[PDB]
Amino acid sequence: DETVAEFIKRTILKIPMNELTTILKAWDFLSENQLQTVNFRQRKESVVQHLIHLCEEKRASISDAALLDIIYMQFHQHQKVWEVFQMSKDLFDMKQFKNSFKKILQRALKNVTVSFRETEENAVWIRIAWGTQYTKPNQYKPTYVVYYSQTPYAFTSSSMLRRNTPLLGQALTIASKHHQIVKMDLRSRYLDSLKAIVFKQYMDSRIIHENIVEKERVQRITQETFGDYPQPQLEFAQYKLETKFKSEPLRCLIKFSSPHLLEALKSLAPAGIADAPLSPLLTCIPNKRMNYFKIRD
Amino acid sequence: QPLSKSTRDHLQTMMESVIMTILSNSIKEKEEIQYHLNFLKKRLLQQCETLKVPPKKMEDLTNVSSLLNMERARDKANEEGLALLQEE
Amino acid sequence: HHHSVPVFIPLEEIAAKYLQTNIQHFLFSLCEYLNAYSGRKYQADRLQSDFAALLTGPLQRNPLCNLLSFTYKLD
Amino acid sequence: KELNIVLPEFEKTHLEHQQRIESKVCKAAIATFYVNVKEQFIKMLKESQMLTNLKRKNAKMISDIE
Repeated sequence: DETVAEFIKRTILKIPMNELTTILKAWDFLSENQLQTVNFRQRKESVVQHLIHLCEEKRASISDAALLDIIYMQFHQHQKVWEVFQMSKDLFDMKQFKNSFKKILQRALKNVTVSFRETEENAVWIRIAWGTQYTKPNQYKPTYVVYYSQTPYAFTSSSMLRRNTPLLGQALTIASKHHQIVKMDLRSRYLDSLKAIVFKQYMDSRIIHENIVEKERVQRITQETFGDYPQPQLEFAQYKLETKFKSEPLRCLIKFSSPHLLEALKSLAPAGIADAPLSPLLTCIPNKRMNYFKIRD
Repeated sequence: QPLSKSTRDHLQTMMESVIMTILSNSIKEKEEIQYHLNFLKKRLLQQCETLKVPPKKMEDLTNVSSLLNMERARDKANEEGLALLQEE
Repeated sequence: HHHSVPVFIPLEEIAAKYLQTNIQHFLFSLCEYLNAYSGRKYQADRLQSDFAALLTGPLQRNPLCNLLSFTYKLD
Repeated sequence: KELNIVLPEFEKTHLEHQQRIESKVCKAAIATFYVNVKEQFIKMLKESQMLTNLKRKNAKMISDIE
């Protein structure tokens, strides 16, 4: 098929050529001799044309291309925004789970391009390409869902899932043999930090400093609140507040943007910008496992 | 709006084909009848080029039929799916 | 505020059960559960490492190892 | 559409051509030509009619399946 061929070509173009070999070592769809027939020192057009030749010599399909896309996503895992779904209310099996999920998504409207790829730490990665009742599913607007066996949490990349969100949720909860499924308001791009947060897996004596008690108290409070461990890499926060003025409630809306949050916030108190004890709205981001807030009077 | 250029070229092709066919079975009086038919064709071309139509989209004459078939199949498939959905 | 126990071990229900009241039974129960999980995992990976000689296929194991499915040939 | 306007013009042109011509064999050939082209033109007009009908039906079943 030409569609799968151009899909694989686009995925390869997305892959940096410096690691394409690793991709093959992770893809393993093509024989190692075919890999040896291609040198990676030559031009990008030449290498992609040779890869097209290699995949056309074999039988190119959708499952192998989807697996390649999944493994590319694994190696990057930095280009999408992730949200977290919680299931609530004990026997598991991979095969029957896959069968049930596939059956539900086929029953969704008529068809959908679904691909599975088991990963270490029970990380089943699922690539889903949506399609309507009268069109083949589109491979240009995919979505990714990460499931952990026998766990109350799942991860989803929401690029176009706002079209049909309840469908994916109900399919996931029926496949997970769980009744209640909810979406907590927690959204971020560093997927590994989300993993850590959801599971809680994280001299010149002539100078006479004055107010040194204030400095030692503020540094101690900051250390006790944050800790010596490297804080999870979180990148976006937003609070929606509506509280009485006390100085008709004022409605406030703040967004914190930072390439490395929880560290500038860690340095605010030592820099003297904020008080020694920070407000609970900022000291419970890893504690409450909450990223978006709403405050009323 | 004047006639769409694709429609003009299509119509001109059909007039050429029909004039060739009507010249095929004509043995005598070839030159005068072919000149008269050429004048007829050119006057018809001028009339159709000058003709005015409201701005309504009208797709290529040859392909539309095929589209219908596909469209019909689409509906059938849709209906089938609809039935399945209702069945569920 | 911090823990190292893997998440697939159920404790939050046990937390609502006996974390607030009768903490000793809470700790004893979680100790039993972790011991059972560790024993199951030790049996599983011991089988995978040692007795793979007569096994004809990979074993499907859950993180909690409540369900085990495998195939074996004996001569 | 465009055809809905060009067919009456074609009919009037065929009428004037038939009136001006005098040869009986040429008259019969022109009549057969007119019959063939009129049949094809009305056929494609009908095809466009069920084209727009099928488009409306497709939209209706799209809403229904949604």
